[PDB]
Amino acid sequence: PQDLSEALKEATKEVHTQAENAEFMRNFQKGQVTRDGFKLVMASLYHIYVALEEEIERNKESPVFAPVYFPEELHRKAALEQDLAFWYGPRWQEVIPYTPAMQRYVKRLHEVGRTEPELLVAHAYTRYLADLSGGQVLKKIAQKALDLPSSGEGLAFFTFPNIASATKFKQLYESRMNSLEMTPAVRQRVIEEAKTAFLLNIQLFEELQELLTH
Ligand code: HEM
Repeated sequence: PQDLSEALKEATKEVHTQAENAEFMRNFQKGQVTRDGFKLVMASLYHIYVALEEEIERNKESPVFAPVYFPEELHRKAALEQDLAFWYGPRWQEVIPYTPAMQRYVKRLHEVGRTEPELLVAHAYTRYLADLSGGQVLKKIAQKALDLPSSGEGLAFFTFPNIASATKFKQLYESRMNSLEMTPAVRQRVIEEAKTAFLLNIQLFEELQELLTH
């Protein structure tokens, strides 16, 4: 539709299905997930969020992003640090992996926040609404499949403490996105960058699948 939030959903319908068919993702979707597979996903999320959040901070005051700037409600770096310390130990920062697919995703994030900030919204939208929408089912799948100790840590990433209602926050977020002022050219590029975002994820899964089954 005419609303960007609406245009984005319809346009990425295909890549979303593709992301779904991602072996690593479909397996996870079916419960087929191992500690090592999970650990790789968390390290992956950590590098992605460090880059994303780093770029969001860089453009927080820009009209092309300010409306969707939700630091308290959305930041994930801290939660992931808390999770990685659990999954990788006190020296997690020295052992977590940083694979080519992770780097490639990080690279496009920085390229966007630095040279194409008007498109950062596409990446924030893809990531945040992805993690906010399916986060619970995946977390749920995780604790049941991972059978982790009652340590009380490792899954903080999946809980957005500063968000009482995901559905309501989503409405607010979509409204903020639609409040953004952009020309048809930029809107087309943002739509296209959303797809690029899914593709980067899809290639990430593919890689983590090649790594896990080796
Ligand atoms: C097998 C895996 C997946 C399943 C079954 C799944 C399922 C869904 C479902 C049913 C929705 C709710 C639709 C809505 O109310 O808007 C949703 C929304 C969404 N998903 Fe996924 N998803 C999966 C993987 C992913 C991945 C890998 C990403 C991207 C990294 C992603 C990004 C999104 C986004 C951005 C939305 C927001 C849609 C909107 O604009 O309203 N999903 N997903």
